[PDB]
Amino acid sequence: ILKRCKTYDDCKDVCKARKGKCEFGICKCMIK
Amino acid sequence: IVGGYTCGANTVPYQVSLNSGYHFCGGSLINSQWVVSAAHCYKSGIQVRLGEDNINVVEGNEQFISASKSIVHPSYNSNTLNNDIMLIKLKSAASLNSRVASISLPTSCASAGTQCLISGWGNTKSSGTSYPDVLKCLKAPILSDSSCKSAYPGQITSNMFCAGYLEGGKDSCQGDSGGPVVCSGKLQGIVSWGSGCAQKNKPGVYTKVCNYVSWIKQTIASN
Ligand SMILES: [Ca+2]
Repeated sequence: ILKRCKTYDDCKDVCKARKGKCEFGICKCMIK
Repeated sequence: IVGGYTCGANTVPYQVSLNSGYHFCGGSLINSQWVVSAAHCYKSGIQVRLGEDNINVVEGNEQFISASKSIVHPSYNSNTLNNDIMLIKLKSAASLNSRVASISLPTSCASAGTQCLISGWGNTKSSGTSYPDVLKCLKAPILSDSSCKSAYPGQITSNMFCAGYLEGGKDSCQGDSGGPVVCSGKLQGIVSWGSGCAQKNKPGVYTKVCNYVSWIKQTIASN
């Protein structure tokens, strides 16, 4: 998936409980 | 898509863009009223954009149709990514033509070694983030389950397959999720997940559509 973020908390909607990071402006929790 | 090529306008007429204010996932048109995508692409208020090439410019073949229903597989697991499939019903039927057309569902599963076409508007960089304007395409083979499980120990279910290149450099990426993997004219995969993009020994993982043909048919009927 493409979801922009500034911090990983911004990724909660798309990443749910998955571990990951906000990097290069986007959510990185393996899903595309 | 990393390491791919420009498809050419409307040469993948079943490819759709899912838009919730911006492009976030792909999908595949399977009939005039229904789109297959990934369960993790679910959001409320999805607008399906058909007939797109340049997703930033109005070129004259677009149909923008909101989802009336987004039916995630009831057994989708957002932790394991098992059953990562969703059906979107369009609020109204799309007009089918040369540039907006459906893709056939498989009657049997594909085999390792078969070449497939993967497409999308996702990131084109293995390091960093780009956003292409026009649709990108990649030819990639289905990989053995053994190499898939070696690349992703403990993570590959019967509803997933790997496709791509263990050497790296060619893969689907963020923004491609939900889009098509088409092999011998059949929608065999949905872009799902991977460890980064185009990394050595981390090929893309795809939802195995052939395991869901019955569910797709019953969901269309139920809605
Ligand atoms: Ca356009």
